[PDB]
Amino acid sequence: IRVFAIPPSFASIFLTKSTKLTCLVTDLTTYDSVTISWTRQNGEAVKTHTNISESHPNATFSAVGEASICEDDWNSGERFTCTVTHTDLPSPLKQTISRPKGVALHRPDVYLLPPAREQLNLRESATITCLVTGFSPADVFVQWMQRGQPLSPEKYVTSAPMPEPQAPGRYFAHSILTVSEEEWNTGETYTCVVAHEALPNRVTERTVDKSTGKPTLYNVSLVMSDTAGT
Amino acid sequence: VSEEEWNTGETYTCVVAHEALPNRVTERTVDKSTGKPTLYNVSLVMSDTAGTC
Amino acid sequence: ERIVLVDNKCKCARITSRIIRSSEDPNEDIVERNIRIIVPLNNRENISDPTSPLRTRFVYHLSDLCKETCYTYDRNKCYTAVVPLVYGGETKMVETALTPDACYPD
Amino acid sequence: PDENFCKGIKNVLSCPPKNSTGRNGDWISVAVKESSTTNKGVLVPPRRKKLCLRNINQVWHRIKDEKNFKEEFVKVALGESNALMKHYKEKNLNALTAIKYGFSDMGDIIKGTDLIDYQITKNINRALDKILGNETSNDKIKKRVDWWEANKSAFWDAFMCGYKVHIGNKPCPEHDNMDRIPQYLRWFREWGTYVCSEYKNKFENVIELCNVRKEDKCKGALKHYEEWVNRRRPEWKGQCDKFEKEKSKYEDTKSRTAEIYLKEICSECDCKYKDLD
Ligand SMILES: *[C@@H]1O[C@H](CO)[C@@H](O[C@@H]2O[C@H](CO)[C@@H](O)[C@H](O)[C@H]2NC(C)=O)[C@H](O)[C@H]1NC(C)=O
Ligand SMILES: *[C@@H]1O[C@H](CO)[C@@H](O)[C@H](O)[C@H]1NC(C)=O
Ligand SMILES: *[C@@H]1O[C@H](CO)[C@@H](O)[C@H](O)[C@H]1NC(C)=O
Repeated sequence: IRVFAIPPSFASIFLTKSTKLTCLVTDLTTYDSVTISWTRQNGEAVKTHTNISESHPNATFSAVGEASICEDDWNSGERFTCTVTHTDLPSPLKQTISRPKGVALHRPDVYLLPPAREQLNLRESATITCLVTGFSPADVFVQWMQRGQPLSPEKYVTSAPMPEPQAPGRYFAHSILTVSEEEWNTGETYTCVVAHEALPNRVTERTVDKSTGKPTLYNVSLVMSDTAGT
Repeated sequence: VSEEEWNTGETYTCVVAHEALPNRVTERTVDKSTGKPTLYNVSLVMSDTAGTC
Repeated sequence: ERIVLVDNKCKCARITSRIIRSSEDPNEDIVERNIRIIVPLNNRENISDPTSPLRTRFVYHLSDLCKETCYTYDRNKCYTAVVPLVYGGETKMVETALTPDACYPD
Repeated sequence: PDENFCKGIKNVLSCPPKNSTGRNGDWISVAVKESSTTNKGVLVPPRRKKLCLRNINQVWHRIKDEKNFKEEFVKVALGESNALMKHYKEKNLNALTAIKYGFSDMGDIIKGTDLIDYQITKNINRALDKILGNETSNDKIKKRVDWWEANKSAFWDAFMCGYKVHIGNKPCPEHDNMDRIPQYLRWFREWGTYVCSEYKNKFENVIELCNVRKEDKCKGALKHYEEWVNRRRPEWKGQCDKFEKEKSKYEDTKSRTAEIYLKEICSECDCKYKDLD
């Protein structure tokens, strides 16, 4: 019997424009008696869950949660809980979930690090790290794109947010995109997008390629004409 | 004009009127500030901090 | 003491002329143009499009800038673009802030 | 007389502007410390992070005498005086506090007791140790303290040389002898002065908006105030915890709460303290 409640990240708040709470119950026996309504701070509820699957890859029960809470309620930080009606548990389990109140809001800084020259000498794969510094709280959303169209989620892997080594309340996020070396040598522009609540426009973008990220040479054609002027 | 007068800046503005002209006035200007200069120092810095000019 | 004739921001040129005052003599005093033009050296050809390659050839027509995709960003104006974002099957296009301190909410 | 004697001008290298960074510095971001366990919750100012030691970094190895050791710190003190006042000339604020804080920070770097993990600080410490002679750790620390206490006069006179190249006719201020105050208390005072000025500004705004007029702009003002207090609370918690740990070792700090220590002496507006109680 495994149960988890996942807060909606700021990407779910921004991109989907809807706050969806999920309290998933997985790896247990199937009884099909799930009827969960997300309780607000008071006794009333907002909406029931949808799309419960009575099958699992390991032949168990997999449950999900679904609701639609107004964003102003999340800005208020009211405590929400998920209570189970499904019959395997003799007593319902409560998972109190809410947005933390009192946390700081530092704008993240998106930083791109080109692959090392030692790795590029191997000529098989090139790894680029999208290093994010100084965001609070931990919930950060990061995407990788090539020349404007997005990549598959399997191509790039991002690490879980971790506390800053020296800063008191800041956090850092580290994401890597693994691509072939010949693609990096062709000069394709590789860009990173980070979504966070403390950003000015909520989305800031940085671009790196062979010519930008630690280039071997600076090629510049410094042409000028009509120095007489008018 | 006196040669001493031209040395100081008076901007010596030239004004004309003609039929086939949009504003009926074309304003032209010569002074000592504008002209063929004796010295040219074109100074470029190969700056890396961009987007701040 | 120098008159700034033309100060274009994208080309970041500074067309200004100065006159060195000579001693008590007939006039051979030196007229100069104090032009000080700054290169970004790392910006891309399409300044609005982040996905452009590096620009190497910088063409500075001095007569043209007195009175054409432009070179360096200006902190007063915004150079912004739209980037796709995906949370799943859906695709949403969101405007992004390419440079800070220019489009900051004020 | 309460001025300084005519001091010869020495060559000084340029330093990057303090306002060049668009973020204008970050109090919360701390880079390196001696230890964050025994010294926990102490915040480095942007001024300390932007402390320009370019002059001594060039000749920290070629130097062989104490006369040049005094002269070189005069050269960098003049550069700091030019840099700090020019930054505050645009800000239109008194730079005396920044001047004396920078002097005290430089002196603590001379001591080697500055709350920083710079190898530059270690290099200057080794250079000063080889200047005066090598002894045991406590002995060389005490000798360096005595040397700086003896030779701070020229450094401080150079600081008011940079001060009086602008202020001119008005009398020079007094030393105030806060060199016995360590690094962390001075950083506490700087943080308190800065955060009190910002609380003055934000409280003036929130009053002028909400008290007269619930307008949406007033709600935004309250949200900005909430964001700033949420940002600044952990800083206060860490600094107050540090004050509580190093509480008992001086007489001036024998006053129990840290906020009244900030209030009762200097460098504060007597407005807000951010107590959790
Ligand atoms: C490259 O520069 C061109 C200008 O020569 C721009 O292309 C158009 O710019 C206008 C004004 O910003 C937009 O409304 C159009 O949507 C742009 N065209 C396209 C096809 O998007 C733009 O600055 C750059 N082009 C791109 C594609 O970013
Ligand atoms: C370098 O610049 C010159 C002149 O613009 C050009 O002819 C040459 O092809 C460039 N080389 C590379 C590798 O970009
Ligand atoms: C051009 O020369 C004048 C003196 O002739 C000098 O004052 C000025 O600074 C020079 N321009 C630059 C960019 O250095």
